[PDB]
Amino acid sequence: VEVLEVKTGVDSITEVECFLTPEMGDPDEHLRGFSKSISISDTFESDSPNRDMLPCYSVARIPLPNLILMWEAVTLKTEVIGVTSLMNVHSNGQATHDNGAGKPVQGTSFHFFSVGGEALELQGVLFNYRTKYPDGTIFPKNATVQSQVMNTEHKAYLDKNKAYPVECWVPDPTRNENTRYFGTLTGGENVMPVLHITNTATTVLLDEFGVGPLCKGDNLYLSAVDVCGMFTNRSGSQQWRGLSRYFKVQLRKRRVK
Amino acid sequence: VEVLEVKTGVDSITEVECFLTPEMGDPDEHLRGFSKSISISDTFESDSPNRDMLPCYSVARIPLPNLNILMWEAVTLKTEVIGVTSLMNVHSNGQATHDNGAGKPVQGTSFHFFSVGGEALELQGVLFNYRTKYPDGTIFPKNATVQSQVMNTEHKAYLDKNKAYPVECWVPDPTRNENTRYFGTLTGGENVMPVLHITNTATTVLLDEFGVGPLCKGDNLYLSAVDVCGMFTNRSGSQQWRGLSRYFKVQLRKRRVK
Amino acid sequence: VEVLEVKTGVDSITEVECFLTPEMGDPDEHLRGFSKSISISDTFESDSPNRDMLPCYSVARIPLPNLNILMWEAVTLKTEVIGVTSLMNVHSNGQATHDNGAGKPVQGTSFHFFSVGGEALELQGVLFNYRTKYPDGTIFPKNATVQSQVMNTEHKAYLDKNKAYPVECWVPDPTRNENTRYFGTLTGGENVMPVLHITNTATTVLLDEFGVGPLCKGDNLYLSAVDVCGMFTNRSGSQQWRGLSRYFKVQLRKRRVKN
Amino acid sequence: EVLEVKTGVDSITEVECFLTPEMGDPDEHLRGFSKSISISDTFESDSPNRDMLPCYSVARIPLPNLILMWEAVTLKTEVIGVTSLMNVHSNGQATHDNGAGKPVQGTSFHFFSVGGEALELQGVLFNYRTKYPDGTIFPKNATVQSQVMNTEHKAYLDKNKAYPVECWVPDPTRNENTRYFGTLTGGENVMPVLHITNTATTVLLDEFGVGPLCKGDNLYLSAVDVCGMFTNRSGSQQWRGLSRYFKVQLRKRRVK
Amino acid sequence: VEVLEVKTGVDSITEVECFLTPEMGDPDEHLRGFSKSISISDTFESDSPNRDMLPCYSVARIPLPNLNILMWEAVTLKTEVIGVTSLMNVHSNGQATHDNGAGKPVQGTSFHFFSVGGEALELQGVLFNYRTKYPDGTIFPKNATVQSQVMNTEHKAYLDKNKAYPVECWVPDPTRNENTRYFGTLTGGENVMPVLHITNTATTVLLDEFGVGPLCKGDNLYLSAVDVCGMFTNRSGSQQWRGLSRYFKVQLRKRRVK
Repeated sequence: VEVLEVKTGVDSITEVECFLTPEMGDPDEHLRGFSKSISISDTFESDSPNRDMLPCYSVARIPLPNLILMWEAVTLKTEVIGVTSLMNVHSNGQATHDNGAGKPVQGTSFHFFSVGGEALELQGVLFNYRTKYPDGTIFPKNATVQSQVMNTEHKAYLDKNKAYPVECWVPDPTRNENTRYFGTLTGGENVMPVLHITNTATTVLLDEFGVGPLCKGDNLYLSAVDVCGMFTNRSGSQQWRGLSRYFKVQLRKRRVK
Repeated sequence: VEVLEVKTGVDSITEVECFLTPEMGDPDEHLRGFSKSISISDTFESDSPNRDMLPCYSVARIPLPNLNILMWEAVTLKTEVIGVTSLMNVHSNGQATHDNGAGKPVQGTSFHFFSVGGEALELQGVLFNYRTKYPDGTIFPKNATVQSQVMNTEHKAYLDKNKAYPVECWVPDPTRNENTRYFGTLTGGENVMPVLHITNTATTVLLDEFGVGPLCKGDNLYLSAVDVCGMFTNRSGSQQWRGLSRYFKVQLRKRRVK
Repeated sequence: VEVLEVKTGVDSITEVECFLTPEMGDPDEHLRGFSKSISISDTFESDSPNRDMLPCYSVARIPLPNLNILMWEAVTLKTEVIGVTSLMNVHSNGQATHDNGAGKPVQGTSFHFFSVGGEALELQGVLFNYRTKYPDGTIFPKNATVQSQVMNTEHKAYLDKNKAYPVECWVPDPTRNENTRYFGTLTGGENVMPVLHITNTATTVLLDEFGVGPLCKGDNLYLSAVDVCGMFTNRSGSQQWRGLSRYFKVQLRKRRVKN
Repeated sequence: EVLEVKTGVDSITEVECFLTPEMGDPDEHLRGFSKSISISDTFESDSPNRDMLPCYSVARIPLPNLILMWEAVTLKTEVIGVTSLMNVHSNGQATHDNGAGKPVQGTSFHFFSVGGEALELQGVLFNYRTKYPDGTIFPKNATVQSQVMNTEHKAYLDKNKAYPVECWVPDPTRNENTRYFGTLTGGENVMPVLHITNTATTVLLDEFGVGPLCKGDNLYLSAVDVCGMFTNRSGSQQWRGLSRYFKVQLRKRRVK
Repeated sequence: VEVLEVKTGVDSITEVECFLTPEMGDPDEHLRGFSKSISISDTFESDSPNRDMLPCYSVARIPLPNLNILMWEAVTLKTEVIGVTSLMNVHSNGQATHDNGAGKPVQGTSFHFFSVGGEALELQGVLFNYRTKYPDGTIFPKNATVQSQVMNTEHKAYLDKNKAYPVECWVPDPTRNENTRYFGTLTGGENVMPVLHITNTATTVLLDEFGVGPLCKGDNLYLSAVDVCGMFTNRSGSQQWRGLSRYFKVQLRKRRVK
């Protein structure tokens, strides 16, 4: 595809606005947004997490006005939704010390988002190649010990919700030319969430040549992970807590050959 | 709808200067700026916080000089937290850091937030625990379901009353608020250390990318804030939220609209 | 006051250079730059700190060359905390980090603050606990009510005397101070770690958005500071505030004004 | 003498690859991990096993055969598999009773370099009496001065799984034809902060607009990404490393 | 000194490149780069540190090609700490973090400092404790009084000797050093985690706001550094300072002066 001129006029722009809910495991009917309590295996060889203990990537495919012209994603506004809910320290939490308030959600986090004109492309990497991933997840197949550092057989598309576990997959930096992605892993038991919200911040999606993601088939792909940390209940057991993510994307019509 | 030119001349500008006090719960007549001590439910199902244990959003609606079409447009903001040094009182019924130590300072989870708009801040409800029973005298997300733990679009509100909207169940609705500029930071964790900056040399510009600030409908300016600074730990170890007031200085100019 | 042109030439400019020593409480003749050990009250109603336990704002009023209308305009500031490496003394009566370890260094809650103005820094009172009884020899919010814990507009003052205005009672009043530029950071918590930078290559510009700095009424420059670096913990576990001096260098120029 | 840049569609090329970490690989299942760390009784008796010592990674990448030289102009790079560190259910020591496993945390070193020849190294030893093991390349004739600076300890990063991270740093007195960047974050309580994006580029050009020039049409990439330590249920700790992605843009440059 | 034009031509520039080794106390023949283990006095009065427990400032006087009038002018600096990876040795008689764990790395209070000037760094004495009794072989503030704990202007000195001036009682004098550029950071706390960046792509410009860098008196360039990285804790729990060398590359040009 050669990239030619942007179309102008009143009908040459459009806006997509939506939210992506987190997929943390949802271990029962009251615990949407949470994972199952985490259990620890006795040995590397016996690691076999249940499905409801594994946070997964979220993805949405948004149809665009039907249009060679293609919609070009130019700017993004994005925000984690419900940051203040993490101030509930009065609900079945373990106390920080005798007579203290409950521990807030804290510890290891992953905040990630992407915007593309096609599915986010994934590369599989495993903490422990002998981990037995559960049915209903899509995970790196034919794992070897090299899968612990880099096995290039582990290629996938983020093309399904509640399916691709966060811990097995990262964006593939060798692909994804038609996607812009951003993530931060902050690891450690003592990690303290720092969540900013504002309606004044914009990310520009144009590459160095001034071209944004081009939406194949008139579809925009949004992807997210917002694992905010772990919630600790009274017994000390811990579970992941996630939050929804807002996306506002501006697009314009671009001609290509 | 259609924004035209800015008016010039000495009479074309005005300023609003004020402070918003915090509403942390005020459990008795000596404890303004504090919540009630925090307790913990045995289960999610039994979570029923007291009114005086829940910090709320602060709001002020400020009448501007009558114009009539012209509208006041908010252009700049200076803001700061008032009384940061009071958190150096570590000798007033605090729990000692260790044997013979000084009192622990206010610390832990904090939320700092302010907004400026030409109409009420628009809110979206999100709950940590949908079975939380919110108390009488608060305005909270109604008909809560388990989906309210992540996103339930039913939960819409306006920040149009003080001591009413609990912080923990409401956030600025990013799908609305076209005519408002908002800024917030949640810093979460038991070991969070307050970092509070003060200066009179910093200004935030409120213009959007087309150079247009909030436009004040009916000649009203809306200021909103939350400054939960952390928790104060008393000698027994029980903890209560501590908040501080926020100063606002807004410059506005007349703008013609159709 | 209408502000007009800047004067130029050899002696259109002058420089002020000095240090402000900290006023931490100075509980005996060997403890300059420290407070008294902190003790904790049993209740809010019984909080009555002794004077030597309360750090105070430092201030100097520096007379400038008589001009008369012209006024001296404060244009740039260089500033630096003096003696930062003194805090590496971990061998002097401190409490060991663990068995056989070095002494704990000064750490924990800090307030670093400085201001330059053409008149006294203007203060607003805010109290952690309105029932606190402040001691004789200090200037503190009077007629305190429960509203003083958040905002009571009665508590207005000028930083016009040393060893007098306790840091915990007073902040710069953001509703005033048009003729002062102030800057401050409170970093609170037991686990706060001091981060102190020094360099002679950094300059802060004092001009406002119109290109006008502080204008020195009666030819006086007002410098104010607090540098509570944290707390020193001695062998017994008791803790006391430790502060350091602050260097100021201000360039000023002559400015013509009307009225 | 460096002269003009060549233009035309044949004048640019691109190198893209991953460097795997070399953490020690103590058994056939533990690629990316070191052996459990044990501690010597004295400085004099410090003698770590090979599989306990992370090493620098390096790849020499051949370029299209070309006086013209390939000039390295820009770099995109990130750590690959950052999310794998969210596995807190695999034989980890629990944070507290009934809690999740501790994540990888503690001392980290993240390092990358791009050059037109092998990275040049200077040796510095924590403890000069450390006996380094067979199969590593380490500062020879160590003296007590080697603990601060002994200029005899010079080497080229010209072999994988060989140069231990703790012995060697880039020689700042050399490396005129390499650009290097590294951060050591030290302490038991260090928490990994790992950013990924395909939108960030590092420019490799010096202050005269000249990037690394590839001698013999070879590009040298080097890395260390020791992310911290994993603690298993017994409390013993091993280094965990991750791979690093490199994409380098290059252009043809004439030289005399 | 009125400063005139810069010379040009091939011969008008020169470069100084070297390493300054740290002076941490070197308590025995095997422990170069370390201090003696730290012990604590029972009173301020009895504070008597041994010489080998006291890190000192490092300095090098580098003679430059003889010029005469012309002076060498220091224009740019590359600098970095050498050996940052040695701090990953957590297997050498360190105290375990916990049962069966690795040894604690170097951590805690640090001071990183460097300066370039055309004459000795000028120093001001400040004392944590004015009654500290500094040892023979060190150069320390004389006639200390209680005012020395905050500012006593009698305590002036030149950094004109190696392993002599202890770090803890001297800082750069901000009322002087017109002809030097200095940069330092103290990061204090038992829980300080060292963050050490290395790169050969960073340059510090030494020119002042008038475009004039340090002018080298008698054709001598003065380099100074302190890099106390933290403390090493051995198995017994005793702790000692650990330092590293610093690289300096300075570009200088000939400048005419009257």
